[PDB]
Amino acid sequence: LSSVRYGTVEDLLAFANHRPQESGILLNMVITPQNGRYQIDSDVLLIPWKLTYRNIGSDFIPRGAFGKVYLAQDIKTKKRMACKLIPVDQFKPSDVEIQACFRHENIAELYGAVLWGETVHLFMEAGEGGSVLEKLESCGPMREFEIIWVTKHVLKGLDFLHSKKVIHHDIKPSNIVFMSTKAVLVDFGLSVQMTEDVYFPKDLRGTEIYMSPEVILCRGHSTKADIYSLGATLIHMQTGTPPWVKRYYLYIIHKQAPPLEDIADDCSPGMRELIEASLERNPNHRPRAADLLKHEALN
Ligand SMILES: Nc1ncc(-c2cnc3ccccc3c2)cc1-c1n[nH]c(=S)o1
Repeated sequence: LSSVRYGTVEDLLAFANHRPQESGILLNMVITPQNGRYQIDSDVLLIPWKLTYRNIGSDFIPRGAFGKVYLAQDIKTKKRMACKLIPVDQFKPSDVEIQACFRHENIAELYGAVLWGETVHLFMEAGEGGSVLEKLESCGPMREFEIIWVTKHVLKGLDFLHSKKVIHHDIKPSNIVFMSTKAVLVDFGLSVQMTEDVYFPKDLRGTEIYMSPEVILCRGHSTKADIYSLGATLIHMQTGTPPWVKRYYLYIIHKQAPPLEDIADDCSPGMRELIEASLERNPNHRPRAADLLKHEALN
């Protein structure tokens, strides 16, 4: 590939596994190339993100160390997309694989991938309302209704991913971004598709605070790992502060689990039953995303 052209998922995945010019594969017709190119200020305009609860704007949102998300607008279709910049050295096929193959209303759609210089630009669905972490940080504890609303979206994302035998591996407030009508799941960098009933990891993956005990133990886990992470995300959404942090992490988590003490006194018995169910230590006794959607607290 020497130019930016429209292609299939198979073309995108082949490019991902594979001189000042730009090359790449566009999956959605929303991204407009002109003469096998996609240049800034000529084809796409990089607009700032709106920090709703801060009355200011931001050119980009920092995502770890080897990631920054910009807000791009296709000058032709006027379509707003998020633009994630991942350097070639730190670029993994997992960053495109799940989003290219599996499309769902509650998974941020990958529109295209463009390599320019030493960085890979991933154009995808822009959560213009921001991340669940941004709301919590700028406002504090969320209201029970907003919690129920967001969770019903995430659970519909996870039920789909787990039906495809996929473990996200990083469900946290930071990876739940939202729009006016819905919330989408982001960051598939640590994602993995299960080949068997149990997944055996080679290294510890995820964010310590939201990690399940079975993940920290490294003996074996499944899609149930995401359910615990959602429970940990829920206690952060409910209290406004992440679990463990207030009381006190790998040693503390492997011994004490779940952090049921971190659940606020204000919490409703319905939501508390949902949070406690999702945080169940035994993965076998922990509910599926499909099961939790049927819970009284959500419906
Ligand atoms: N598609 C996206 N849409 C939105 C965001 C985002 C995150 N935080 C914000 C905070 C404050 C304001 C806006 C925000 C927007 C991140 C992405 C994204 N995709 N892949 C990864 S990793 O990040």
